Amino acid sequence: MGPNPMKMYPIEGNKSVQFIKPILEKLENVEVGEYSYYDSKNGETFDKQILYHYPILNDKLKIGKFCSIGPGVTIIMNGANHRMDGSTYPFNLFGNGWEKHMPKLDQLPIKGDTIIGNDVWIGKDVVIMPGVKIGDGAIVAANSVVVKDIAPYMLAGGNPANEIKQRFDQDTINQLLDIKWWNWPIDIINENIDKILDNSIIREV
Amino acid sequence: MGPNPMKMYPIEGNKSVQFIKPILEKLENVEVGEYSYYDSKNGETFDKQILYHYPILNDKLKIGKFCSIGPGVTIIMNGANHRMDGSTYPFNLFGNGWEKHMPKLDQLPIKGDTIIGNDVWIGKDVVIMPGVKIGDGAIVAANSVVVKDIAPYMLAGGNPANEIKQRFDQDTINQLLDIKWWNWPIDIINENIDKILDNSIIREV
Amino acid sequence: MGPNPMKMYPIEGNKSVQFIKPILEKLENVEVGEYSYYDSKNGETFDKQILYHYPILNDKLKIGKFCSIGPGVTIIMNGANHRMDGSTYPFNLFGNGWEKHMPKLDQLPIKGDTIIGNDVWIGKDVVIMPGVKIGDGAIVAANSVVVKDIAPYMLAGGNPANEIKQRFDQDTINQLLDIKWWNWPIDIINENIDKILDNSIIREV
Ligand SMILES: CC(=O)SCCNC(=O)CCNC(=O)[C@H](O)C(C)(C)COP(=O)(O)OP(=O)(O)OC[C@H]1O[C@@H](n2cnc3c(N)ncnc32)[C@H](O)[C@@H]1OP(=O)(O)O
Ligand SMILES: CC(=O)SCCNC(=O)CCNC(=O)[C@H](O)C(C)(C)COP(=O)(O)OP(=O)(O)OC[C@H]1O[C@@H](n2cnc3c(N)ncnc32)[C@H](O)[C@@H]1OP(=O)(O)O
Ligand SMILES: CC(=O)SCCNC(=O)CCNC(=O)[C@H](O)C(C)(C)COP(=O)(O)OP(=O)(O)OC[C@H]1O[C@@H](n2cnc3c(N)ncnc32)[C@H](O)[C@@H]1OP(=O)(O)O
Repeated sequence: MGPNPMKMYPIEGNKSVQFIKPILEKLENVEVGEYSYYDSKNGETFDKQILYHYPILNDKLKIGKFCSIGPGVTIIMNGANHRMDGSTYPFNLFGNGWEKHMPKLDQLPIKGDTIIGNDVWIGKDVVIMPGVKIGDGAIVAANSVVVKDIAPYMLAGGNPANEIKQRFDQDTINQLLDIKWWNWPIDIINENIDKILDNSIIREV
Repeated sequence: MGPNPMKMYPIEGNKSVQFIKPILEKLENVEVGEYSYYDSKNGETFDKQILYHYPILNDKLKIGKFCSIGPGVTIIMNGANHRMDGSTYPFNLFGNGWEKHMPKLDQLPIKGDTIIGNDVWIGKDVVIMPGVKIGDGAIVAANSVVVKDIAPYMLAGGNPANEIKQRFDQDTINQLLDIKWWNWPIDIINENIDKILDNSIIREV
Repeated sequence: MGPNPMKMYPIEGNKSVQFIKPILEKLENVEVGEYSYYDSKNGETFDKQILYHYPILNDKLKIGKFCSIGPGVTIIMNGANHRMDGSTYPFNLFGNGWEKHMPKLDQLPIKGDTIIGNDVWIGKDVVIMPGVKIGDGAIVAANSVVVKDIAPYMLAGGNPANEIKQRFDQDTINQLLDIKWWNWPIDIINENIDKILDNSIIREV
């Protein structure tokens, strides 16, 4: 029961809402969660929202299951960082003799992989910078610029985004993180969708 | 004197500057002032700058008059709020049996109506979140994101937007909030525009 | 050795990378450094990125040499401020008798000149407000909004953009702000690019 997570467009007669996993499974250094979707801004597929991702750099992008991603969201990978131990001007880029000054792989600054947990909600037009980690259950307010990691089930926003408030009490959150319902076989998930939606899934255990 | 506030396009040989009342009164749950205008960013009419406004949630939008609205300014109504008591994933939205979980009105969080006073100036590309009240005579810096209320004659800006400073001494402010020149027939505002542009209407009155 | 600074497009066959100077020289009240380039977002020339710049207001824009300006960057000049001693509403703009109230120049808030130092890197979609100074060797994080000055060799970011951390120890900077390699006769620079790229230039000079 439910949609088919392998369909590019699960909603029939709708080419705005798309399932990410299908779109990005041909990609290298990219992992996506089963039911995570993207609500297109101008009909663009989400692969076009991932900027500066070069396999050479080998930075990997991970997105968990059941993620609600708003339109315009932009994931900036490590491709666009400039060498900064000195002048940030890319001489090597203009040839005519400057090609020799090509940077060395271990000379480019790499901030790590971008990892997004499960059940995360990302508002529209959010910009996620490199090497950022967003824990499960997090909610990132629209038009935010995520520069540092976000703790699970935290409400974060602004530019630079900051943790505004905890979604639930420490306890509940610990429970939830431990429970990990997004990691259940669909049959079960399908049966408690309501409790998952009202957070009582905890109490039945 | 002055243009007829009922004219969509006040200035001739110009489909860029538009009086909003005319345009937006073709809408449910929207109240617009008389001389409030919108400076188009690419020709688009302002009604298109209002997102997720669904009559069913019954949230309304009100805009005083003599408001200067920069281009690209965006208003965000309650139509995009996800349920948050539990998981933020819109199961119901995918059908195929998940429809049953469609959230009940009393379950979606509605932050309230969004109210923007008179003589309010909003910079370009500003984003306004739901249920936010903005004060009479306030200036909102370009590129701000308004998540909380702003007091009258306050200068605010940032992401999130913060009150930066007051525009005039409390005294002067208390007065203008008293006089409310914007509520006067135009035949009158007409012969004081000068005492209004230089804040001297406070002494005539 | 190196590309010709008088070429709009220094990279044969490429219409995205463009040297700012040969493009903006035709404009009055604009000063640009020789090797400063702009990475076009959608193929547009940089001049489209400078807004509300009226010669009459006589404000000027200044960009040093060897600057790496990113795509989408937007520089806003002073033709965008409204009078603020009274109402922020532009009565004169609508004419039909209101032209009377055109504001005199000394009445318009003019914040001053915008000056971008040398060897400065500005990330994508950074918006620069009027009358700001950005020091040499500074670095501005993408999606920032510059509302105030920025000391040299400072890494800044946010909205409002804030200085985050000095790129190097004072020592280095002082010598750096002293050597002024961007001011050297090219051919000398051609022989020290490597030294400039890793900051070892200090040691020699
Ligand atoms: C695929 C899809 O996503 S579908 C639709 C597209 N979606 C969007 O754009 C979703 C965005 N929704 C939001 O951003 C919403 O602002 C609040 C994130 C979900 C979103 O929090 P709420 O539960 O309602 O909290 P609330 O309104 O009370 O805000 C709490 C505090 O945070 C502040 N706040 C709100 N937004 C921000 C922000 N971006 N940065 C910092 N603080 C913020 C408030 O000012 C308030 O201040 P206070 O605690 O000092 O009094
Ligand atoms: C339809 C139409 O509106 S027509 C044109 C389109 N218009 C626009 O984009 C309008 C935008 N104009 C602005 O945003 C302008 O920045 C200042 C809002 C109107 C706009 O204030 P000013 O009177 O000139 O104040 P000033 O320059 O001195 O700034 C005061 C302080 O606020 C800070 N500031 C400026 N912008 C911001 C901001 N967005 N957030 C926080 N602080 C800010 C300054 O850094 C300064 O700091 P300090 O007090 O610690 O020293
Ligand atoms: C022409 C061209 O430009 S080519 C490509 C187009 N380019 C772009 O978009 C370039 C943008 N690159 C960046 O913005 C990059 O974020 C960091 C500016 C260059 C860019 O700094 P780094 O050396 O790597 O520093 P680092 O990652 O450690 O960040 C340091 C601190 O600043 C914070 N930070 C990062 N971005 C921001 C920001 N915008 N505002 C405030 N703080 C920020 C971090 O959270 C961190 O916090 P902490 O000190 O408390 O722990």
